[PDB]
Amino acid sequence: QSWSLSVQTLVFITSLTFLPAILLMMTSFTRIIIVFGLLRNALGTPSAPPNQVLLGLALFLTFFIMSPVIDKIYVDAYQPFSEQKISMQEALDKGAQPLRAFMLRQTREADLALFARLANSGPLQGPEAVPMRILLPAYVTSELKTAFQIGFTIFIPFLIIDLVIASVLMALGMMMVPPATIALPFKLMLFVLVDGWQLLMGSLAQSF
Amino acid sequence: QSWSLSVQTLVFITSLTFLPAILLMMTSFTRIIIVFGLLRNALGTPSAPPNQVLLGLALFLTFFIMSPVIDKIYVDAYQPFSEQKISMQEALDKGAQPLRAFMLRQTREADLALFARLANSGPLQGPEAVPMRILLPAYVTSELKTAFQIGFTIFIPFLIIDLVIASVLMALGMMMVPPATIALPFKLMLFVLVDGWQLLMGSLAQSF
Amino acid sequence: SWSLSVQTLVFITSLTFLPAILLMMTSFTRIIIVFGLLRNALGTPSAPPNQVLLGLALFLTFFIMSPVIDKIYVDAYQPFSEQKISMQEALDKGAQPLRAFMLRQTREADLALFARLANSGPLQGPEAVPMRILLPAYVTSELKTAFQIGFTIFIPFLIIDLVIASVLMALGMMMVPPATIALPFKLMLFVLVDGWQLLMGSLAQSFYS
Amino acid sequence: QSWSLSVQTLVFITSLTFLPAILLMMTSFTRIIIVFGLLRNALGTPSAPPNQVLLGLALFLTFFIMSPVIDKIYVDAYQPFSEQKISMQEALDKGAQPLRAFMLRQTREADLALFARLANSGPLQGPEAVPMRILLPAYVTSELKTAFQIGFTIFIPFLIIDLVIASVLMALGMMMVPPATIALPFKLMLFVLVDGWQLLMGSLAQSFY
Amino acid sequence: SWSLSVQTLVFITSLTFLPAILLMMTSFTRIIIVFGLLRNALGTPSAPPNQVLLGLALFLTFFIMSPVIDKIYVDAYQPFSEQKISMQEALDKGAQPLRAFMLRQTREADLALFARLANSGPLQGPEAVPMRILLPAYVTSELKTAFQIGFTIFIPFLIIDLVIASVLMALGMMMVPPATIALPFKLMLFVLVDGWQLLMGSLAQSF
Amino acid sequence: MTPESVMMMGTEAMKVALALAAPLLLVALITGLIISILQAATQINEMTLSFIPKIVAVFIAIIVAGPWMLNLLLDYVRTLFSNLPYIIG
Amino acid sequence: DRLDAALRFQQEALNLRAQRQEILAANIANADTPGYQARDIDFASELKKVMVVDLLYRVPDQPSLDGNTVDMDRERTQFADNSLKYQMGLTVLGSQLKGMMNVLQG
Amino acid sequence: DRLDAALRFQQEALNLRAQRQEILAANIANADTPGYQARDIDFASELKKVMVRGREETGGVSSPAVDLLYRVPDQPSLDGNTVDMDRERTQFADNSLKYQMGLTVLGSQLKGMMNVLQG
Amino acid sequence: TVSFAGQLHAALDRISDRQAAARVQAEKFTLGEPGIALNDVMADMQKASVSMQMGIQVRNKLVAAYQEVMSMQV
Amino acid sequence: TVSFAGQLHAALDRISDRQAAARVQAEKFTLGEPGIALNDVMADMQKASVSMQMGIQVRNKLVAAYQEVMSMQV
Amino acid sequence: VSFAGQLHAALDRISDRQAAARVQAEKFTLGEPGIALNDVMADMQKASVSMQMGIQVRNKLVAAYQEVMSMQV
Amino acid sequence: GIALNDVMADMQKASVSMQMGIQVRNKLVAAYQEVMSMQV
Amino acid sequence: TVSFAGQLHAALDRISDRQAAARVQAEKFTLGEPGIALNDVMADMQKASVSMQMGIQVRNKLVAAYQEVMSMQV
Amino acid sequence: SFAGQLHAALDRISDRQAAARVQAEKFTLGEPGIALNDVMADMQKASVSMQMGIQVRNKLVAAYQEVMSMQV
Amino acid sequence: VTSEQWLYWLHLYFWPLLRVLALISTAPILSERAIPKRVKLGLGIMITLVIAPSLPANDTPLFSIAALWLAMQQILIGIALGFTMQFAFAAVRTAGEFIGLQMGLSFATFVDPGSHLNMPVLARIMDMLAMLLFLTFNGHLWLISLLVDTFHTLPIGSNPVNSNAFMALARAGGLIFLNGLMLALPVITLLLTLNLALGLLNRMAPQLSIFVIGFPLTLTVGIMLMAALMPLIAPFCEHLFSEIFNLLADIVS
Repeated sequence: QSWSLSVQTLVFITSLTFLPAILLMMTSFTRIIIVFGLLRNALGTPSAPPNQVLLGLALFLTFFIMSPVIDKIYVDAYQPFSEQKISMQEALDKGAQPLRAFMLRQTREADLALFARLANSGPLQGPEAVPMRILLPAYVTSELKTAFQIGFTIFIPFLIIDLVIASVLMALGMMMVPPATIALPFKLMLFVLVDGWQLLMGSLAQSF
Repeated sequence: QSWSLSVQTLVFITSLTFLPAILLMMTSFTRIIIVFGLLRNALGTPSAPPNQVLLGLALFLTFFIMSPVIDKIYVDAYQPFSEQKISMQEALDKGAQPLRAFMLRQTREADLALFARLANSGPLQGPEAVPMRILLPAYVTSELKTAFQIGFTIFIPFLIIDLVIASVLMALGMMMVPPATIALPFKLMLFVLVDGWQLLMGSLAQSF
Repeated sequence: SWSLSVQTLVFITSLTFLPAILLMMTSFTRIIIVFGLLRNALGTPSAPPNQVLLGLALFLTFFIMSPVIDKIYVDAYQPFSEQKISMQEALDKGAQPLRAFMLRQTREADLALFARLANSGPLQGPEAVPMRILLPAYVTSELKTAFQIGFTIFIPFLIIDLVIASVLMALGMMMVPPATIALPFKLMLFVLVDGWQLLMGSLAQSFYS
Repeated sequence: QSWSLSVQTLVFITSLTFLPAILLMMTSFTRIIIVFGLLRNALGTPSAPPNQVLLGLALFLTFFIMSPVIDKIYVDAYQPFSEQKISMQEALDKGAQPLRAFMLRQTREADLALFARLANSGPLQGPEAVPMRILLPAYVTSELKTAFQIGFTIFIPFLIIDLVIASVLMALGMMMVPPATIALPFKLMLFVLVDGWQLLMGSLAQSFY
Repeated sequence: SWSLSVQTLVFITSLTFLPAILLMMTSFTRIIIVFGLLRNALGTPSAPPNQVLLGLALFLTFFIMSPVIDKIYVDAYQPFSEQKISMQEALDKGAQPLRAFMLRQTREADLALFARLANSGPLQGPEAVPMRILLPAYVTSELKTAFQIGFTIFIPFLIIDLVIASVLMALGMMMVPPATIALPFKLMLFVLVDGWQLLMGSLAQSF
Repeated sequence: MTPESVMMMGTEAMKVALALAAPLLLVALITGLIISILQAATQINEMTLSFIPKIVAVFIAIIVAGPWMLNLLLDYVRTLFSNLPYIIG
Repeated sequence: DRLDAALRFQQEALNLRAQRQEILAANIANADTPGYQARDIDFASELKKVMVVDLLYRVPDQPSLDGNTVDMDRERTQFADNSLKYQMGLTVLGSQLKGMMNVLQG
Repeated sequence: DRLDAALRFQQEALNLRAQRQEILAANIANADTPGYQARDIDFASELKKVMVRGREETGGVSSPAVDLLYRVPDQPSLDGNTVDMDRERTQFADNSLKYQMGLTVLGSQLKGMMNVLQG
Repeated sequence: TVSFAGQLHAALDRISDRQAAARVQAEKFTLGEPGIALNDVMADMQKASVSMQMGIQVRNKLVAAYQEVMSMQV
Repeated sequence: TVSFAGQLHAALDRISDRQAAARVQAEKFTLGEPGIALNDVMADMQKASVSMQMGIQVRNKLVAAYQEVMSMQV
Repeated sequence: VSFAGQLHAALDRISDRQAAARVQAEKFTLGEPGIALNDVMADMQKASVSMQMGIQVRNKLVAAYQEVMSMQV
Repeated sequence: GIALNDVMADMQKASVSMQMGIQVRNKLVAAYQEVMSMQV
Repeated sequence: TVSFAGQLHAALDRISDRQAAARVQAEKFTLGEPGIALNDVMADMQKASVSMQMGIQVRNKLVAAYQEVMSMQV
Repeated sequence: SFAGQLHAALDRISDRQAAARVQAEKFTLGEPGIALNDVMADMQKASVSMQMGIQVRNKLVAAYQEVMSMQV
Repeated sequence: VTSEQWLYWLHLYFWPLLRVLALISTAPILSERAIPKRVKLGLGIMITLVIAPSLPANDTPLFSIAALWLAMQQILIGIALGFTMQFAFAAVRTAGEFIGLQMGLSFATFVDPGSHLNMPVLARIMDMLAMLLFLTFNGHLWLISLLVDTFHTLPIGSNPVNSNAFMALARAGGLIFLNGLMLALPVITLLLTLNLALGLLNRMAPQLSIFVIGFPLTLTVGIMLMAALMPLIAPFCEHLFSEIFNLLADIVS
């Protein structure tokens, strides 16, 4: 039943091709990236942190968050395969389980029901048997919703600052003074004082 | 009469080149991707979810929508062809039927009439007389029109929020503030409290 | 005639220039320019994905060039396939219907200019124009016609933005972007007036007229 | 123990692709360009010097800042590599240490502690034993925070000018006069007379020390 | 002289940095910043297209580099054909006019700062300044010069705006925005005095 | 094709734009002028109370004359797209 | 097919050479049969006929007593010549096919 | 000019190889003709000569401007030709390999250049 | 009324019947049926090979042209 | 209930069984097991190579198509 | 006269050489006197070399055309 | 007449020179478009 | 705590070790060592080549993935 | 510094190419003491060095373009 | 025989191709991104195929600095022609943007200069109207003809060059402003009077005017004014094109 070596390396290279899709749709990369983009938009600085810096930060945060899952895959699936204890098929099947559990932990039952009803799947007893083709889109949708929730919540203190400065300027009669120019330095000061970067990364990690 | 195996292999491996074209023009990928892009434009932020996530999600949605057609093709064409019971050409002709029905069910009459006019078609008769080269462009045109119809009404609630916020802000007096900056968090709030993603997938699936 | 090896070599080599024939000798250029301009007009630079528009343009070109292809097949490909006309004469016989199709849609001014640039003698009738003059004249005429069609296409989608901006400005909402409001209305317009059937029919008539 | 020549060439060419990533996440560049991205906002001209001019100026400033680190890497690690007294693995191990020290001195302890806790690392005896996987993102975080601090401080004199000009305009009853256009030339005055560019680059270079 | 293939590789590689040469080594930054500030002065941020301003700055740069191009032609283009000097001695000889020009247009403070940024103590003479110290100093000097020219351009338009607002206030109007009234007067002043040709003449004189 | 045809194209287009925008702009202007003269008569001066009825009036304007605008603009676009292949050059 | 028309002549020549080779070997094998006439074909005329078989009797040289007209020397030379011409036809046909192939390879 | 000059030595050497092989084939063809002195050329001297002064022809019946020297005979023959077949076939094989070497060097240089240009 | 799909089907048929005819001739010659000659078998096989190479080259050219047309941006 | 991953798994497994069968047949022939012929060994080896090359080509086409679909600007 | 004319002339020359060699080969196979196997074989050799030259010229020419069409404007 | 040795060598030289011209023009055009895609 | 850098270093070390072993065996065989056979030398060299090709392909796929991920617009 | 190291690398590569070309030229004239295998090995080594230089140039140019395309 | 000298054909077909393609990439309408790149390249190739055989072929090698100087010369000529042509559309865009800004269409620029919020829709309207007029007057054919004609004036071969000539193109930067003022003038002036009229209304009872009555009235008045002014651009369009063309003819030489 064990695949021949040439078939094994063909599978390995073809799977390595799909790496960005796995990173985006199976890990926590998408939510962190969306929150970072929304935060950058929220400070009034559309291009202050370069895209590469934020992408690297999101990659490192994703690696740290997914370290337990990778450790489980190594210990349970990859290590026996590397010692020739188990074949590639059963190794992949065993490695699917920890990632599947992690994705189920961070999905919403309503989206799972939507995709199950849409795919005309029969009744499924418990979370033990849910196909990956059903779980992946539901997990992606749940990640999108959670990222938007976090971004909308983050948008609040800067809105408070903008409103208070606009009101202070308006009550002085300064009718033609735009509030963005005065608000941007104070947005930067607010984000600096609360130790914003490390606090936001810690909050993103804690939510996973 | 049957083609030689070398000819079958040549045709089979050449036909895989039209896979992106088939997916785009002939399936539900076009409408879903257009609606997703329009929703991204309507959210107030142009690139919040990366193109990769939307593309993968649209692919999964297209597969789930077309699964009955794929099952019909497998029963009619793939299975009896692989068992060496029908030839390749007859298998293709038989398998073109459910896809033709799917394309017809979503095709505007005016599009089909126009493209039959431009192809010199005269006495057409039964809906089962439309050739593939006439049916395909009409289906594409109908899909583009339907996607635009969905997008321009997806735009409505966010325009409502924008106008309400701008009117309240300017009537209150603060006319120097940018309404879109304050409006974006509220657009995200509306999208997450309605379950915009789940309901949008439900609507897109039920559009067929 | 040429040896069979030479004929096969020439056939294989000529199979290479198919994109050049499609772009510089066919109805593809006007349609693709009109589609690009229309996509620029509606404010969605990535809406119908390039592949969808390319497939639609290919099908439109196939439907439009049908009589020319039929005439080429009946006059050149059929006698050549039946060993009645040599390989070096089928090309010359088939280049004439395409030349006629390119001529009708070209323009006097371009023809006069490219007849002057080649220092060629007077061309009293259209029957004395070679391909070296008709090719770029046809290309320039097609470019100008496509740009004219696209630029009259552009007008309503800018009219809507103009009226949207004026209405927004009447009420003092000077900090509201007009493009974001105008895009749904432009989509609504292009939905209402059969956005694609009218454009498809207009382009097809623009060729057959 | 030394790697083969083929493996060494493969590793070198592969690591050549990470040059922008190394520059952004390991050198001074991140703090510089970001500040520039804010300075052009403070002056009131988003156009400002062109983007490429600012990027190249940041690159030159980064090279001048890392000249000591580059020299130490060249002396301790790359020189034995060229003079055949070291392998590629040992060179990679040895050359990173001065850069690790440079990154650590500008790394806030809180961010480093956060990334340790998040990696569940064991008790690190001393700075010298900090893993690079923990030092890199913490350095980037501290870099962003420091750049924002510098930018906010920079935003001060131009805010002073805008407030003074707006107060002068409003005290005279000239309420309908937008003060941004009036205050922009005075911001340019302030940046010219005080020699803003040279002072800012000197301040950045001294800040890294 | 080294290998021809290596010469081709180096030439095509150096062709890539052409925008860098145009921006950092020539004056193009100065004219482009002056044009941007002048456009900001008239109150219309999209009246002449960015393309047109870029091309005008390019033509101005070509003229104002024409003497340096001629010196390059004399010292490098010609003797590379007669083969009295070639490859090394010449590329550097041809770059020497650029060094002279950039020394002329660079302030002493920027050069001093960038020298003390590179620990180059024995830099005593002024014709042996290395390129690493000369380039960013020249760019900073160009930025300062462009900002000064932009402020000088700003002065008359600011005066016109202030005068228009003052007359509006003195005439009794307290709500009319002065920008709408002052824009056509700004244009008629700019055209009537023929601002553009004198501006280019001063820029050419500004070296 | 002739420049006379082109400039006519622009004129008729922009007169269509004028017809589309004239009711809303005129309604807003009339409401603003009425509120201003009432303020002058009553000696009341706040710059925000003139902004309130303007929105309501302009929004009612779409209720009453909106179908007419939608029918006029669609007819214009339909005729333009139908006459497109006859003004080609 | 046009491909047949190019290779028709050499294929027909090769087939005719094989048939005449069989006839000559039959003449050799039946050398000792009393009353056997040595038969042969005229290669050129039959090649015309196929491009656009009938057996011709060989003219006897020496009169034998048993009625056998097969001469060893004549048919041995003809056999060797036919073998050589069959090889030449194979060479020419292979060269034409190889040229048609290298035209296509790429 | 530069590319023409860089590839000129091997190109000229390969042309001279071709002409020398033509001469050797002529010697082999006339190997049984009575009264035919074998001809050959000094490759190095003629190569330098063609290098300094460009290739030239006697007419153009046309022939190169090379000096056709006589080969020293090994052993006498009554017919009166000095074509010794061992010498002819050794020079033929050596010239063959050297021409293949020239082709290899020139092809390597031309690829060594397309590698730079290609992008 | 020309049909490009019909023309491709006709060409593929021509190739497939040529290959099948050569294969059946080899079938009969292996089975020992009289009247079949080895040189004819080899010549027909080589003709079928040439026809298939024709088809492969036309396929390559058509696929390359289609990909270059579809890789264009409007 | 048709899953494309299932069909890919089936084809990959079939290729694997063909390769394993050819390998085991060659293994047994080398050990001198009576009843195995060299011609069949080579024929099955070549069939295994053909199947693997077909799998390679199908994978190449699928990966290329996926990369062209996945790189469009939405 | 022109580049297309020169290419047509080269193709005609190559085809004429190939046809001449083929006709001489058929004449030799016919049995007509005076045609020597030496000349047939040498002419077939020359025709093959000329065909290969034409193939190489076509290959390069196509490569150069593809290179030119790849230029970004 | 001209032999394959000369024909092939000049053919290759022309191909090389044409490729060099194409690459240099591509570099110049890319630099020009980068300059004109600026923001002033 | 599994680290990807450690795994990449281990894979590179394995490739280098296989290459070095093959090179050493070939060098010893050239020097006339008795207990080394030519077939083993060639097979070991081919195995080292296969391993290094696998490493190159994995590096190419990893670089493509990294360049795709780092080209986002966040 | 860095420009100096690049110049040194280019000089070494060109010296490789020149040595290989000179050895092949001397061997073409029939000069003794130069063997064919040495000529071929030197030619291949020069080609490898030149390809390495080309690859390094490509990576450096790509890195420079990626750096210069950032949005400040 | 079978020569086909390749260097001669390459040197004959290269430099005219460089000049034609340099004009193509910058000349208006012929440089618009909507055209596929291959169409532009093919048009340049075909124009060069028509033109080059009549010209004297150059013999300078492509592997020389003389080739670089030639390429720079062709690029300079092409971009100069295309840009001098583009100046007229720049002027029309300026006039349209100024009419629109006096409409009060984009008031956010007066308070936030270059703040990512600007819509010169009138500028676009008159820009595309100017493009349509340029297409009607067959200006592009003229451009191609003048590109061909500059050879007789300035041959491919490296020729010496002048100076103030470049200034002329740079000094053409004045025209964009100078002609723009006139087009506006026929409307801005009346708009000015309208604003003056609004001032008279504000000299009455304080406040209660401007930002509430001025904007809609001035918007409608600008709309109908310049709708009536549309027939006026065409003579000015021809005037602009003639100015650019004869300036090009005078200065290129």
